[PDB]
Amino acid sequence: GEILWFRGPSVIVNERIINSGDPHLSLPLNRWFTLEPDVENEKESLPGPFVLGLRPSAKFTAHRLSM
Amino acid sequence: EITIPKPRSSAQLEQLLYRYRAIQNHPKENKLEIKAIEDTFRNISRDQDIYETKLDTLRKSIDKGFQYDEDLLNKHLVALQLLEKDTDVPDYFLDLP
Amino acid sequence: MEYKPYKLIQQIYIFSSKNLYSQATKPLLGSRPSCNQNWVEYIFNGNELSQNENAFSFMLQPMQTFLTLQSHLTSSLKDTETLLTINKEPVKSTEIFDIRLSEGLNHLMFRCEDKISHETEFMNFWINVLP
Amino acid sequence: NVKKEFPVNLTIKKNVYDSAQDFNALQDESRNSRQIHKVYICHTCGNESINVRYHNLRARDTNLCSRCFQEGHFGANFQSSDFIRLKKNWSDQEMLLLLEGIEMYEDQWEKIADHVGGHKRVEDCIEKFLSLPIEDNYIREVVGSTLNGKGG
Amino acid sequence: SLPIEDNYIREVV
Amino acid sequence: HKVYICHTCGNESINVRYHNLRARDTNLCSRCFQEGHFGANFQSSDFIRL
Amino acid sequence: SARISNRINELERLPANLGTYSLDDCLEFITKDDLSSRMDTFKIKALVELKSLKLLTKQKSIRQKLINNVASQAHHNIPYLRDSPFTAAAQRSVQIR
Amino acid sequence: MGYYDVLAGLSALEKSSQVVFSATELQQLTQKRVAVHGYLGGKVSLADAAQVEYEVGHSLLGSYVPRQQLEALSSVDFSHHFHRTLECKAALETHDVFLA
Amino acid sequence: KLVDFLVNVQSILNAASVKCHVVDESFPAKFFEKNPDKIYESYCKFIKNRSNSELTTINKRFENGEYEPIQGGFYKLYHDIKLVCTILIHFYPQGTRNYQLVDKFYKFSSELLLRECCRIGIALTDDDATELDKIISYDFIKISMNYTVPISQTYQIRTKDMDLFSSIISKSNLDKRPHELPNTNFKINNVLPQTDIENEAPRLGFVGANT
Amino acid sequence: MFETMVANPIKVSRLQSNGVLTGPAANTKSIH
Amino acid sequence: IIKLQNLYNWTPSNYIGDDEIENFRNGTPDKLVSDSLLKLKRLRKERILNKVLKPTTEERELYFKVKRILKEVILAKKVSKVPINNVRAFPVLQTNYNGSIPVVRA
Ligand SMILES: [Zn+2]
Repeated sequence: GEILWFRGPSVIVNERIINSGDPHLSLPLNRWFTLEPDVENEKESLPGPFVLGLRPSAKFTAHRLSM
Repeated sequence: EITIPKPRSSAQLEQLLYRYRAIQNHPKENKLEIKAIEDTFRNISRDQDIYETKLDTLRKSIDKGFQYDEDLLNKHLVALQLLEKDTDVPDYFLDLP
Repeated sequence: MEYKPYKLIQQIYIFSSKNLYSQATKPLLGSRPSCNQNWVEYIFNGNELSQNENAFSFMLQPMQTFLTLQSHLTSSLKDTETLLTINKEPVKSTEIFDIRLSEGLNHLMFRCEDKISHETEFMNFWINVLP
Repeated sequence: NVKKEFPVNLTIKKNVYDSAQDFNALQDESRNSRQIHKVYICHTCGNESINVRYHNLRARDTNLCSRCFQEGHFGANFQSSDFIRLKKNWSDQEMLLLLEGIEMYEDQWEKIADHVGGHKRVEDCIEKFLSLPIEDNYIREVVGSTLNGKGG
Repeated sequence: SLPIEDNYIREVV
Repeated sequence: HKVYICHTCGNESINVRYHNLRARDTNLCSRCFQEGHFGANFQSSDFIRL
Repeated sequence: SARISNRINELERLPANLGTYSLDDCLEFITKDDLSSRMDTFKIKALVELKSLKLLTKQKSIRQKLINNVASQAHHNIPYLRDSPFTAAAQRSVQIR
Repeated sequence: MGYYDVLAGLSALEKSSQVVFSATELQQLTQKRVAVHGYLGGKVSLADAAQVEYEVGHSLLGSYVPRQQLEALSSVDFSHHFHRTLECKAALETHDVFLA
Repeated sequence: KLVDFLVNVQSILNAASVKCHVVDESFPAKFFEKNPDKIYESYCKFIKNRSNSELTTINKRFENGEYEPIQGGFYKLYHDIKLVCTILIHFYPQGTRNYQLVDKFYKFSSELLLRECCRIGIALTDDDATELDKIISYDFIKISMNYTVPISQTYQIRTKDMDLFSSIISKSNLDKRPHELPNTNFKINNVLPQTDIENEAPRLGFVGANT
Repeated sequence: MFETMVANPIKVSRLQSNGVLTGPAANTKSIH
Repeated sequence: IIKLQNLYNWTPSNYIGDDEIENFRNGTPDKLVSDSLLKLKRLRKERILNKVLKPTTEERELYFKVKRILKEVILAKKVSKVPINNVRAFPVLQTNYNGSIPVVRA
């Protein structure tokens, strides 16, 4: 029962799986629908990193729980 | 002529549109890629309209009371899958049905 | 422990070198451009931090070797500032320093002293440059 | 005093004819010109947290190559007004929702299209279902049933 | 007993 | 039974080990894999859960 | 050989980070920190198929060793071959002092 | 090589508008077995094997990598290497042809 | 939707708390605020009053029909979850089994509620200083994406030979206890999460090489 | 403080890392 | 003239032929599907006998045709039941981080 000391600080990864297809991640070519930096720049505040990861719906979890 | 070939897939059409959107603002300089791109776009829109009309005619003249047998549909699904992913369909799988 | 927000230091920035960016975006009519092109930036606010937790860690890709550190000071008086790399001493060119890290693990100790009120503030940075 | 066959790992292989239908993990981000990445990530270690700001980059120098489609871009050779004034490929969340819908609603395609989201039509769901890989045990069973029906 | 090569032998012949 | 030991900390791995696909001799704990406590020339894709 | 080389090429052009979402992870209430107990199921299958395709000649060699060492002893281990008058006559003819 | 390949290359890099094709450019863009090993039979002379040309091709790290060397490689460098050779090759080839 | 949603959420929370019993714990059942980021604090105040002037679980609030399909009911559920989790975190020891069980349950339930509420259109609630930012904003147009995530901590020491670090500390993000350095000379290092999302990886033939 | 201490690193042999077999039947030179 | 409504909405599988319309109106599309699958298999065998990997254009067209026929058959509810056999998983990428313990490099 003694503390183990490593030569390097640990690593934190938020999501273990990523949405390989996503307008947030994979920016599409030919954006179809919508001095100073620019007018066309847009920011999006995600409600959390879970938007970039794969999560099941509550409905399917409940369905599987019913059996 | 030049006659830019028909795009093989949708990504090729997207890159055609990107190239056109890049070229637009120098027409007096390019003057030749624009016309071929536009002929290709015309052919594509024509084909899309023809496809829409043919699909409309198809879905409204299918049949009154025909149905597809389940065994044959299952065999066809499995064979389509196998052929799609480069595997092999045994010889006794389609001739006999 | 306790909670001690900073008073002298304010908004330390550590970002990628402008020269690396210029050489990755403009090839000087010579070679090919790179393929990674990842440029980072790390901002640290004087307030809303703690002087009892003054260490920070992050990793960098092997090409992100040249960094630059920009410091702002709330104390509008004359203060003494020293940046220490792996225990050498870089010299500045509001202050701006250019750092060239080494492969492995690097330690940056940024120190401010007031010398009027005689207050010291430290910021430690552990950085990993992967092989 | 049966022929056990090597597994047909269909989920691993790729589509031979139209490779634009593989799972996003198997596709090559080189036909849509997405190989080279231009990223800019700004952190802020303010208050026991970090406000990650992720930025994708597009060349501001390129005129009409990184800007949204608008009516003033196309000339008299186009009929784009109504279309511009008023998705197309799948994702991983949408694929997961499709699998879950098939698992819950077997063939009720409308409930499935509602479970996926308002972006996909019924036809797209039917296409994706047709292109999904099937189990290996079922393939062995079907092929062996045909073989036994031929040989007996 | 491992059908490593059976598929290709079968599809060629 | 059989006993496996993490290559980084002496503690033994329980119920699961992360086999290195390149070293083929060094296995890791679940925690030492979660926190990236392996060498700096290995990536997380070099290990497999067994 | 062409088909085998093509399959090996396709297998090697796969990504290393090849996790799999198993749709049964619902009952395992993963909290973004736990590790899914089925992330490596397509990776394991890909590795198995690749390595089995790369160890083909080894299996061939062991198979031919087995076959040769079981054929050379046909007349001594198989009854209806050992008991024919011709094999017995030949084995006697060899041992004539 | 191919017109759409040239377009994909010029679009990978963001310097697609800095290129102009000529007439000719457009018109041209539209178009025995020696036993090596001995695991199965009696090996032929090593000189004969050397006389033949080997081509694996399908594998990435060749047909053999020693245990220690592979065990002690760097994954980041090889990931970048594969990204340069396998995926970004067309863009670099176009940059070699055009863009001076 | 919202009716079936509440039914599913109740079933899921009942199923996920078999080991933690978080749903079967009793809190004062008369406490409520508006901004969640202060709940614990306010609760403390509450305690003091009702501690010097000297009821229900979550399942009981479900069966009595206390959460309405409006934003009010969802916020009540989120609030009660966070409250019971804070209570049980400050109750159990720092690193025991039930502590981390409660922490895991809180993470799961909070993420579930957030994702689900965002799926039904409900919510529960700048680059000028650096020349790098200047040249980037001059050269490229920036399509942005912002999110926040807490950072972790570890212990760090210096010896005759080298600098050494500890494992990540499993202290929950709800733990408000100030700190307790097990020994002096322990420095507290702040570990920052990983930035890249589409971080590349080598091919499969690289890890399946022939030796 | 802590400047005069030494590391005492933890060494693990690969034989110990993958292939230790245990129990009373661990060694063959045992009646058990 | 050009319509962006068509450029945005187009796929290489949008080339319905008269054979489909006839084999639908006259019933029995299944015969067309079976014959097309036989033709696909024969073309693939010929593609294997001489070493060539890329399928020809006609193979892509037959594949697209079979997919469209089956899609329109299922959509029109012209089948009693649909067989549902799917691998209940699917491949997905996975984050890839590096080790933090630095290299000794003897
Ligand atoms: Zn360990």
